[PDB]
Amino acid sequence: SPERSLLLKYARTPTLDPDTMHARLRLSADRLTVRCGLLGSPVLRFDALWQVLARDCFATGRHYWEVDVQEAGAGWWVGAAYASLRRRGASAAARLGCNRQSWCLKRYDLEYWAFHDGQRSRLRPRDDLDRLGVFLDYEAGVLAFYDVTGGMSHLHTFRATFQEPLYPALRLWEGAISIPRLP
Repeated sequence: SPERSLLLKYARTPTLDPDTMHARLRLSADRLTVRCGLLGSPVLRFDALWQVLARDCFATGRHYWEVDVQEAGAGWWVGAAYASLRRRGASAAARLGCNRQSWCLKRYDLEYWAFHDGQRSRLRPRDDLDRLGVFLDYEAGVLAFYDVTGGMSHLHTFRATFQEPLYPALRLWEGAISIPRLP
């Protein structure tokens, strides 16, 4: 894929931050796979939503990472958020994509959605997404998502002026999400 090769010129492999992740979640030893444990159970740590943030954030320039939702079952949220995203409670200020501070794509059962700050946008991908590609252009204010499987097909592009650095960000309903290692 020349387009995938083009994206991969900015490849990132964002390790996840275990200090942030909800107590019900578990992180693999390489900090690249997050999964729901059987058993649930703190200041930085999400109180009530099954969310986790990456360790590293992005303040400038272009970046590309991928997110693999093939073991993630019927529900997931994949996106990016400022560090200012609230961690306590399940209010909109804490939920990924429900506020000024974060953007995400979400799958609920058969449905796919793009979320940002009261803006909502339904997606109609051809087949269930297995692999997502997230392309961030900080200067251009562009946060683009691709169906990696299925030919780098474009899913949705957010446009904003980013005020703070962005962290790759997830929310789990079930199963596992992994960050693939990129070139």
